Amino acid sequence: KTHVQLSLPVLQVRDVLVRGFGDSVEEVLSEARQHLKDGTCGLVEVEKGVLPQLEQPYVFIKRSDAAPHGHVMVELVAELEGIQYGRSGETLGVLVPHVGEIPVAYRKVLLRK
Repeated sequence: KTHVQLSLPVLQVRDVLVRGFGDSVEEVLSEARQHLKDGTCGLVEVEKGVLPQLEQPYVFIKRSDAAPHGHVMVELVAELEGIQYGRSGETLGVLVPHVGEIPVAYRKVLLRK
């Protein structure tokens, strides 16, 4: 399928143990997509002071359209030293590996895959 319904655990930035997906734009997008498929991807909501506590390159989920079955349609955009790779809508959050951190909420998304 071109889209997959996912429910992403929303993590507090100070709980996150693995603060990024890797070392290049291509690697972080690759790893983000693998973790999304494997159910091992969390979401951190972006506010003042969050991104400097995480590792670049960043992988964002961004709203791709204006929401089937409660699931917002999203796509991935990476960022490294202020340059984004991809073009999309509003940020829903930054993706990180999930390694068993307790979430505060779930974010239902339809991921363009």
